[PDB]
Amino acid sequence: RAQHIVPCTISQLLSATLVDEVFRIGNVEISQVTIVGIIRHAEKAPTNIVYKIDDMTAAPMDVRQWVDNTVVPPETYVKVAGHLRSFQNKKSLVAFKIMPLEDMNEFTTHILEVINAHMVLSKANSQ
Amino acid sequence: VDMMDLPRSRINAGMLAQFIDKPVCFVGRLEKIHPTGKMFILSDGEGKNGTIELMEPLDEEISGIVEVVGRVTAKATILCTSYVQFKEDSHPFDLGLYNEAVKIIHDFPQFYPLGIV
Repeated sequence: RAQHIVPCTISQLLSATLVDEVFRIGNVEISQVTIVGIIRHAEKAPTNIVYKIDDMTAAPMDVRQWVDNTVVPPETYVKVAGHLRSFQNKKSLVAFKIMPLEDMNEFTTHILEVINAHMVLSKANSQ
Repeated sequence: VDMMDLPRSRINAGMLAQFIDKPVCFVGRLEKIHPTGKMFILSDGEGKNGTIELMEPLDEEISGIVEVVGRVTAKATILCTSYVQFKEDSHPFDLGLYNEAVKIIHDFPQFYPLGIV
């Protein structure tokens, strides 16, 4: 079946629970997701870089990026695409793409896209 | 607390009243800075005013679109615990659109939830 990249708030991620081998918030299966928040704290290591990313919606979340450019300065706004995974009963995001926000409008767009995709998909899942 | 560990609600100034004591997120344009550096005014996407109070006088100068994080006072102002100047340099931020988003956030909390549910 078909797996879209669902825009989300962190409160949606922290609330999603595992249902038949897949993550679900409301009745929207999620896996690949974008969020938009503000780097509250960077954390360098040679393999990986761990960020604490905050939108409005809850406490900041962990976002891990596996390295191989520079560490995005604490304070900046960013869009993040990644996979929601939970390890020791703690949700984190495995980011493939982390891109400093260019046009703060993209941010509004996100708020709009989240509310929209979640509204559409949850309807589509009936039925 | 320091509020970075709680949900914060995006509001416009129209909503301050319905939010006393709650943690909030006020995005607005810088209207005036108080001489003391301790207070400042932001106008929302509907052109209405919110008053931001501070603990320490403003560190350096700010303007344009500011995003404030704080607790709504008894007097329905905002005691701010941190703010951010919005990167505006290459494209201007449509404050009016953002205001619609805020409205929509509140017509649809089942789709933009506040805190772990």
